[PDB]
Amino acid sequence: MEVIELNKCTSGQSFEVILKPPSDPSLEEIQKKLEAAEERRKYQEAELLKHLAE
Amino acid sequence: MRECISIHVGQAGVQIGNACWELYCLEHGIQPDGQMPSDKTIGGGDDSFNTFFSETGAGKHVPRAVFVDLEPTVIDEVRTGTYRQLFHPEQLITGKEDAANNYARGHYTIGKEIIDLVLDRIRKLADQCTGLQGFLVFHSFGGGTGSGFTSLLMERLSVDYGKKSKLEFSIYPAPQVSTAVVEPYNSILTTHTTLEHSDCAFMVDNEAIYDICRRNLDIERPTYTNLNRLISQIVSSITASLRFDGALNVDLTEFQTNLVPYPRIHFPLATYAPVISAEKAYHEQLSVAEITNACFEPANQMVKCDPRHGKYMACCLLYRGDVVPKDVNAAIATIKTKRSIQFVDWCPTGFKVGINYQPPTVVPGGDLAKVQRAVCMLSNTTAIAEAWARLDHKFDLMYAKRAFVHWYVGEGMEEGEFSEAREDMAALEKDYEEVGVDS
Amino acid sequence: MREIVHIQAGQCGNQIGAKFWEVISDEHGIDPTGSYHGDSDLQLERINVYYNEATGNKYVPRAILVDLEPGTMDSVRSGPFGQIFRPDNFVFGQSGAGNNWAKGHYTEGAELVDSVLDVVRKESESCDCLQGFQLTHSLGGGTGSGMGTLLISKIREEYPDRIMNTFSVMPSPKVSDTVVEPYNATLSVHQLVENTDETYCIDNEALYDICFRTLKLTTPTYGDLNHLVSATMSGVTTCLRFPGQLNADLRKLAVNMVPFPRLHFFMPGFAPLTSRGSQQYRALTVPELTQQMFDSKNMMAACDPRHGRYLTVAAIFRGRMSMKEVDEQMLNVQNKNSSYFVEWIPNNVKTAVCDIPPRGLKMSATFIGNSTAIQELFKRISEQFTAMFRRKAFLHWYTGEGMDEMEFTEAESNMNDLVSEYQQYQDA
Amino acid sequence: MYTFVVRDENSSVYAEVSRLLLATGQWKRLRKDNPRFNLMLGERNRLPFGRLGHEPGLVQLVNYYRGADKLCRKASLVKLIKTSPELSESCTWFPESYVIYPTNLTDEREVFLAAYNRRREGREGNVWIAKSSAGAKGEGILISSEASELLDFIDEQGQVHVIQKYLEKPLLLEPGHRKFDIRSWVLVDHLYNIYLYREGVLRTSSEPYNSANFQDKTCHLTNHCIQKEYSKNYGRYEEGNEMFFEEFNQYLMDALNTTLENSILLQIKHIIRSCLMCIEPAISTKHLHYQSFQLFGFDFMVDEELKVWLIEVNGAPACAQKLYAELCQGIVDVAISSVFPLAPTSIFIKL
Ligand SMILES: CC[C@H](/C=C(/C)[C@@H]1C[C@@H](OC)C[C@H](O)C(C)(C)[C@@]2(O)O[C@@H](C[C@@H](OC)[C@H](O)C(=O)O1)C[C@@H](OC)[C@H]2O)CO
Ligand SMILES: C/C(=C\c1csc(C)n1)[C@@H]1C[C@@H]2O[C@@H]2CCC[C@H](C)[C@H](O)[C@@H](C)C(=O)C(C)(C)[C@@H](O)CC(=O)O1
Ligand SMILES: Nc1nc2c(ncn2[C@@H]2O[C@H](COP(=O)(O)OP(=O)(O)OP(=O)(O)O)[C@@H](O)[C@H]2O)c(=O)[nH]1
Ligand SMILES: Nc1nc2c(ncn2[C@@H]2O[C@H](COP(=O)(O)OP(=O)(O)O)[C@@H](O)[C@H]2O)c(=O)[nH]1
Ligand SMILES: [Ca+2]
Ligand SMILES: [Ca+2]
Ligand SMILES: [Ca+2]
Ligand SMILES: [Mg+2]
Ligand SMILES: [Mg+2]
Repeated sequence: MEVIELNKCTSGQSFEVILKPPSDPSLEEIQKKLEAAEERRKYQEAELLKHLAE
Repeated sequence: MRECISIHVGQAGVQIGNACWELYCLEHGIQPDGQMPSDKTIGGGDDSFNTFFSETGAGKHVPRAVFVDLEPTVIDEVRTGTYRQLFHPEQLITGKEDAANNYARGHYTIGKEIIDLVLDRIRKLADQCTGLQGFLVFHSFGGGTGSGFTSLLMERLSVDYGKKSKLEFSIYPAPQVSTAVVEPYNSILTTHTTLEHSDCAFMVDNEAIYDICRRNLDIERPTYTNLNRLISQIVSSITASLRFDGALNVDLTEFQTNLVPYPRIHFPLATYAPVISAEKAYHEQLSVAEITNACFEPANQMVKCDPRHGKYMACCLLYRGDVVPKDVNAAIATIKTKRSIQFVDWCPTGFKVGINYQPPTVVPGGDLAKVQRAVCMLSNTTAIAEAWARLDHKFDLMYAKRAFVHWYVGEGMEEGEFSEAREDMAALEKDYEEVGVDS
Repeated sequence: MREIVHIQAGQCGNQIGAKFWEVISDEHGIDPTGSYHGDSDLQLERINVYYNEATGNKYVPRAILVDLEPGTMDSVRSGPFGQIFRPDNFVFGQSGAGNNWAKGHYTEGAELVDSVLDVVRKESESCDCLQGFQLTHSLGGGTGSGMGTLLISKIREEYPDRIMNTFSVMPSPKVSDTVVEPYNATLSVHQLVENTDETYCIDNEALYDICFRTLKLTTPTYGDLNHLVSATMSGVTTCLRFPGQLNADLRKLAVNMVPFPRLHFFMPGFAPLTSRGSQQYRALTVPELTQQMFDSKNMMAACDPRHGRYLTVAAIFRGRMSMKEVDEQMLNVQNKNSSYFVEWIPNNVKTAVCDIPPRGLKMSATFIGNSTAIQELFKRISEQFTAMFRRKAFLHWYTGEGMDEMEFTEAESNMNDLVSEYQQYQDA
Repeated sequence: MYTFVVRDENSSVYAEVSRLLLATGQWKRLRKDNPRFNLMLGERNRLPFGRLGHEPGLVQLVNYYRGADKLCRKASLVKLIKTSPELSESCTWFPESYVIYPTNLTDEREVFLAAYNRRREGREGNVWIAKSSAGAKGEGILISSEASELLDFIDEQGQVHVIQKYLEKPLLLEPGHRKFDIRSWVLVDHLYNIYLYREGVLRTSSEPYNSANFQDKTCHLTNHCIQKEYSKNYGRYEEGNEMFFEEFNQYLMDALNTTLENSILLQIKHIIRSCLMCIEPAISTKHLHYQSFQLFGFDFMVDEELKVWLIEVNGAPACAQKLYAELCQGIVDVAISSVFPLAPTSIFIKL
């Protein structure tokens, strides 16, 4: 039941009680992904307009 | 003093944000006006509350916060509401049409068009920081914006602010208040892309809050308002250490250090007590031992799960009000003999305790009773993986038939992202299982 | 997601469309002159979805009225609220379409279609943020069926990223004008499967059966039939017209209701429906609304939902009631009859509540189901189509307009594919 | 009308329980993945406990206690007995046992060899057994006295084994000179009441006990499946090597003067109580969002001094043929109907 690191101030306090011891992707990559998805949307719309034109 | 910027994304993030900043103002004695009489330092200072509030030369205390939503109607209310003078327009960002409960629409289609403005407005707040420690991000899992745009935002933040910590407050979907069938999809998709970018995430299951409001506040059919006032109390308990003088969880890095040993396993279970109805006339005030024992009741948890069948990696007890260390130690000693509290072998069986003497503040006319002492326990237990299991099962049911999938592919997302996100989740359940179980 | 542009085409389209505007104008407190006269700001909060604002606090329906003959639209001007529509939004020809899909789609309609698109374009440009379009028409005639689907295709070309929604009245021998209705309907359904996001299947067979069996009306008129449609259209658009959390716009509704792009044909329903007459002032209850709205005999598409399963369901309750009771009632219907809801779409029933009840009612409920049993409707049309087509009967009305038999074979093939695709998920 | 799902077809007990439920007319059976159920008759492994108790408007119950496997796994049971502040090594009714991990994939090897220096020069019988956590249905056991014959037999298989002290002096049944194990069935309900079935069974050896023939373990570790195979004297006394309590009481009064009630069942009720109350706070569904009950199969071994010892606890047991109808009906009565009523006196003993 060891109490360690007791710290007190006017606002309150804190401490630790131990019961038992032990035993990334670049901005450009993001742009690439967003643009790829946009390109796929554009292609799908292009195919639709092509179908409608027929 | 090291500043914290709060980001509120989508309807759920914005509405919860409203509730939190209202409560913050009450706790620090800040008027809706923005004036803070008790603050004798005009136009600046290095006080603990300055971590969340900046100051103008006219004595207005301005929240270090950004509200973002892809449609305007929710943020519009902030603009025309009680605390409208608190924020200035640059902090409130709105689009024209929302993500329609579609992660792909929020992340790829609409997100691409608004991401640079959002980051710029964030950069402006950061520019006024002598020592920014990081960000607190509020969002739902199930919404198109809350899921899709948030994960995009988190990626860019890791790029623009590589050193800074990022904490999440996330709303886990629940059918009793859910607005979309595809929420499990959005939940898994956003968790996958956000995972490596978040240092510590506090999941709040709407089902748990809903049941707590019915059970303990006697509310027949809880509204978002009821839910958010309870949620903000939890959030306040968690962020109090950043807004007040103290020695525990004093910076965002400490949250990770104290609660997150393994990076991927960064989802602490929050448990709060007591929750007492403001309508009850004769109420008996619970002791330290009672509110502490209640922290180990599944009914009081923000996520319904059984910690008995899991392992603890860390445990933090955050008290507010009439509490002395002697009574906490007595309570913990008794509880340890009557509860199944097993830690992993490579961790000390212990508790980090923080006490703030100021009892919880409640919104006047709210549903919550003023109490003399309250506690929020933050424990990293493998039992919270139950929530991932539930979510992953719903995902599997729909995805096996490719139900609703065309909505996402139609926005430019590839079907493979579904599988890639699901596999990452399977690895996550596996990670928890290794840590929490022995063969 | 704000403005919706409404289009009504043909006799049925304009008649049901006129009633729709009468009903919702009354609900939003708009008088036949376009002036607001209500007692609540709930009425005006989302008024811009269906109405434009003119000068003098005038509200004008964002509605376009289309026909190939002037008769019905003359009636609309003369009828109640005739003055409310923008005069320039009346677009009409003189020749008619003689109950002929080809005439509506390829010949007569083709001449009129550009002027209609001009009006649509004029309305869309004035929109802060257009959600999409709604169209009222029948599938059995010529103008609503042929020109209606032509319009849908043209609109989709100019607005590929907007939602297209229809209220489509299905023909039935029980309420029939011509023998060629199955031809016109099969041809239209083929267009609908490709070019709409949501289609409410309003079956005149079901409406008639409801008027006869349920409401005890010996001789149901179009007036009776249209009152059912008018009430249902009000209920299904409630979430769009009033502040709410669920299905608050067309896209969110579609995302919640349509798991596969082709399976977007909805089975609507309304409650209460009660015959005379110890049941008009009687207090209605939440359990009574819930049980009726889910009853097979109450569906407005002549199919038996008990023979199929629900992919998705939207339910809207209106009036002042207990939300706790609504939840409990919706839960027990699902829990006591779980087999009728596919297990591979968890939580597929969604509930919305609006405080403002429809006129003459203290409370009501509107049902919207995406059921695999809807195949029975398309299967019925297919049989009637095939009975004539196998003998090439009445085909000359169509080939005389430049169509050939191959186009008929395709439409038949496509509708039969739709039927089997609904069957696939009924056993999945 | 109540609803349930079946997620374990291979269950003979709960196939009968299920058949019973349907025949009541007040129960409807659903698809295995329909989440809208009142009762789950779940699978034997990886039961999705985390998915239970999350259906609004539905009280849910499952026929297993989560965590009850700590009594039912051979290797976990030993661990629990030794390290419990309620059992500890203050357990006088469980044979000395050690957990042995193989030397390729913590372990009590120098606890099995360190405590072995006790009967080596101690001149006491050093007979040990070797059981698997999940053996090949009924095979994978090697009994020998050679200490170095067993510490390498476990490194011959691909799992963890437990070496348990063999009772060299088992109670003998006459006429036959045989060795038997006793099976008692226990039902624990949602309220965690312990219900022992009044009717237990005896798995008898159909061949005379042999202290010499060790490699032939067919009269040792009698299981009503292997026994039928090797036995060239299959049931000269009783059908299917099953002796029942009424009869075993008679043999006890004839050849041992005492009765079944006197002491043997006494030690049995104490054993069942001790194990289940030890695990109570960890597995109880007292204030959980779902409820649990479970049928247990405790296997006992008695000796010459009429002392009861504990072999294993079976988490998914099958019942004796003649008791199925009575026991399964009892399961429905106190475990299911007690949660889900309809519209005497029972066959159990509330421990
Ligand atoms: C759940 C979706 C739904 C499917 C079914 C089966 C639903 C369920 C329930 O209604 C919601 C039934 C309901 O609770 C009752 C029992 C009170 C009742 O009304 O059932 C009908 C017969 C029933 O079909 C058999 C009905 O026609 C029907 O459609 O029922 C007889 C009637 O005699 C007085 C009465 O006994 C289709 O949308
Ligand atoms: C008043 C009605 C139901 C009701 C009110 S109180 C109660 C117990 N039931 C519904 C109203 C629904 O809007 C739909 C009206 C449908 C009108 C009918 C098709 C038809 O025009 C009319 C002649 C009727 O049949 C009744 C007047 C009997 C109508 O009230 C039937 C009905 O259920 O209306
Ligand atoms: N606790 C709480 N949950 C909310 C609130 N608002 C929405 N939710 C939940 O959030 C999920 C829906 O996400 P939203 O935030 O509303 O959607 P969004 O982020 O605005 O994204 P889109 O509207 O699709 O563009 C559902 O599970 C709701 O139950 C709220 O104010 N409080
Ligand atoms: N419910 C309803 N159906 C109608 C109405 N008018 C016509 N119909 C149906 O619509 C089909 C005829 O199409 P119609 O609209 O009259 O031809 P169009 O003017 O060329 O579009 C037939 O199946 C009729 O039963 C009406 O007012 N209400
Ligand atoms: Ca200051
Ligand atoms: Ca002409
Ligand atoms: Ca032109
Ligand atoms: Mg939104
Ligand atoms: Mg006509």
